[PDB]
Amino acid sequence: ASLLDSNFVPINFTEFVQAISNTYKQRRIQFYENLKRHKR
Amino acid sequence: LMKNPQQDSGLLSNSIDFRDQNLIFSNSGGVCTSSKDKIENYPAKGYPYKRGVKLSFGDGTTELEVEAGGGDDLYGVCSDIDEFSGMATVIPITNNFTGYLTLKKDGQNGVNPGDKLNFNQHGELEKVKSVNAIALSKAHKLTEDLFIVLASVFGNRA
Amino acid sequence: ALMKNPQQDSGLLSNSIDFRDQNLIFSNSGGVCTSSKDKIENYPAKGYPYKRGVKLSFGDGTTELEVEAGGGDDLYGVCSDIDEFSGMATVIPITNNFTGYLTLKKVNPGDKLNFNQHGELEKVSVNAIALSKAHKLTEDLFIVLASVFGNRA
Amino acid sequence: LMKNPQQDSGLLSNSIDFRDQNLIFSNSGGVCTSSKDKIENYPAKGYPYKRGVKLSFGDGTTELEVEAGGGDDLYGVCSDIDEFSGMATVIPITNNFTGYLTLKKVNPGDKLNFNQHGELEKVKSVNAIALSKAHKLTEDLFIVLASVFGNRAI
Amino acid sequence: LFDENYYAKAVANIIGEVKDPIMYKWFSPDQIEDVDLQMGYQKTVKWDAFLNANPTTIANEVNTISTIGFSSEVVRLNYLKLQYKFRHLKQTSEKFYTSDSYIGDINNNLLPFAQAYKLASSEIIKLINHFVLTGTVSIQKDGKNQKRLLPNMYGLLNMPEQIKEEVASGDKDKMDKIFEKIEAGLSKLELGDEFSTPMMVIVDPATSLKLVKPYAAASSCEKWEDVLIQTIKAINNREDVYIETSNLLKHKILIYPLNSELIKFKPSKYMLPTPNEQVDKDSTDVAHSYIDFVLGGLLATRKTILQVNIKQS
Repeated sequence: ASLLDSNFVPINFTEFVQAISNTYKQRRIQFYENLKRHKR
Repeated sequence: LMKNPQQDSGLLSNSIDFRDQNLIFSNSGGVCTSSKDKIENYPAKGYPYKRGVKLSFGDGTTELEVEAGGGDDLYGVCSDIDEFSGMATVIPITNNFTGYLTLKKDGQNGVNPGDKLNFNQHGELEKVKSVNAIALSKAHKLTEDLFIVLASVFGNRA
Repeated sequence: ALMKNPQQDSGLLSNSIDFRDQNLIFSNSGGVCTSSKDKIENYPAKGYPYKRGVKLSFGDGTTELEVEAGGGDDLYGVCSDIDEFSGMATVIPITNNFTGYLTLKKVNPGDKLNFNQHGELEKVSVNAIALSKAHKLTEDLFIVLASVFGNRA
Repeated sequence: LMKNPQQDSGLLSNSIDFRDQNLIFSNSGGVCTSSKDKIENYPAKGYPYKRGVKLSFGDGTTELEVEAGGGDDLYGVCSDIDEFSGMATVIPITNNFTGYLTLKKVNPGDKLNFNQHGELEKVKSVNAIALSKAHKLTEDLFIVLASVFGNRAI
Repeated sequence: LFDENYYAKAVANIIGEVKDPIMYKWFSPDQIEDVDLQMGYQKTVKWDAFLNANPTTIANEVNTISTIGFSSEVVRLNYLKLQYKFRHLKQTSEKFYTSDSYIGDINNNLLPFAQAYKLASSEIIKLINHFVLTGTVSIQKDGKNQKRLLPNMYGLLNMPEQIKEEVASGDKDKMDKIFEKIEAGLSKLELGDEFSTPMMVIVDPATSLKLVKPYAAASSCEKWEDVLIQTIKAINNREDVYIETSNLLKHKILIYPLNSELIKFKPSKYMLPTPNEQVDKDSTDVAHSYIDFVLGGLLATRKTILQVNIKQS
């Protein structure tokens, strides 16, 4: 249920907004996974 | 002093009659409303509900607000307030309005339909110079100090 | 010199990093807060009345009426946009309230402003109320955020 | 004006220290409480919280109430209020009390008496001694630890 | 929906080009937890205990005992919904404005819907980042004419009941004086049980350049930054100390831990910009669209953030 999923098909506007919220969440999850802070 | 009564009610309401069931302080908006009306919201200083509003300017750190007022400083008429956000819904003086507005508690018995009204310093309607407002009914008393009246405001006059 | 979009080209790319105080430019057309229920009219433009109060001007009769910069008792509306290719000025009638940046005569929030003969706002009939101090864009160009609420003495 | 502040706190409290964490208005009761104390509850007339109370009589239609007061009319000291029921917990003047009480807007060991508004003030007819200095909770709200033991003789 | 509505399709195909907010660097992965609320408030309850007086000696017979008091505290977090409107070009009207290397009326500052949406989204995200760090909403560089906000809405720089240190104007360029104030603030910090946690430092660029100089006769292999990291490592049980630079700050140093227990960010699941379904249309080629975003959700324990302000004359 995210825009990153190509197979996703929004039936209505409400589902479209929910996918946006999921997509933002997955991006920040991905960001922290890829983040590597510089020590010292 | 609030859009909805602060104290709760001890009784259920009777939904049987259909006449004179609109003279309540919680009746927001206007009796006749056009879908082509310009509607604004502003930060509210005080409680300008059902009153004429004017622009209030602070030191400068914060944005302008709207407060109950009239006379030469009249900007519009407040028709609704959201208490959680403190946002006052205002209809500009350039837009026509018809609804129930707060009336001054002085000579309210003398107010009759077809009488000219003007706003006072506190944003309350009074019987008459610069604002075109006419009462369409008589004063209805909701509380010992609260009087409302059906009035139509259609801009400034010469 | 006074056109909405400068004719002189820019030498360098702008730095799109900051987000503050990037709207006090003369190219900012329209109003800061605009409703979908606003009434807007285009008219033939006589002169360059952009961001000025306009008044109706009549010719001999061969051509239609046009709008020119002006105020006073002849004030009809406020010009918020202009198309130079067609010479059409977008005018918001005085019966409609408008909030935006307007030309100021070469001032603190709360001051009362009335339009002069050249369509420029000046300190005090009252037509608008200043929302900020004068902002200078050129040695003679001063703009000001003002809110127009019609005419009242 | 309220035992529990009406405005919600914006931040969590820090609970790692253990010193000087009792100078709050919501500290009901007393610092030293005996299990053999006599406790009453009355209808409240106003906000007599942490103040000297006196008996107030209406027109006889309803029962009596207690209101902030002192002088020759003192009856006890209010130490707690139930806001839902408007009940004021009162310890009679015949029973000695030690706790934080409202101070009129002072060194330990000074003699105190209740004023017209039920507030302690420096000195006559009441045995009250201040055990500390004034703590300022608000620009107009001052509290003080005091011991009240009966009434004196004139 | 994509077949019926073009704007929905355009946003989905362009949402991936919007950069992530920079605020995410300021918080640990566990410190952020989304909530499902557009406008309103959320409440929590904490319980505290305190000692009223000295303990009572149990000798012989005694009735009056010293008491232990309790107190309740209710914390409310407010949320607010704000909206922006932007003009753009109608989809069917794009073909009449396509040019050799661009699309849109340059003379009138008109753009296609897609490019207009991306630019507006970036500006809003910049506005959100400013609020989270500084706790205020304003567009003037002076910071005045701020939007009036609801109470219980605070940022990291305006959080109340925190340790605040001020460096004198005459010592604006003296790094020793600046480091002196930081230590005084560090001493007054009250981490307590939650001490073995990573710490985070945020500085303005002017401060950062002063830091990288060698520690002071100058020392070797020891910079002011290294001394500071050691000082913070003293009180965090030798945990990682991160330093970030933000142009948003100006002569300000912010030190706070990265533990979810002390400071937690609970933003709404709709905080980031979202298109509205309402699109204004007319006979002309100009259309309007709306973007919504939600603010608020920062919660922190008191006396757990150090705020150092270097007064500049």
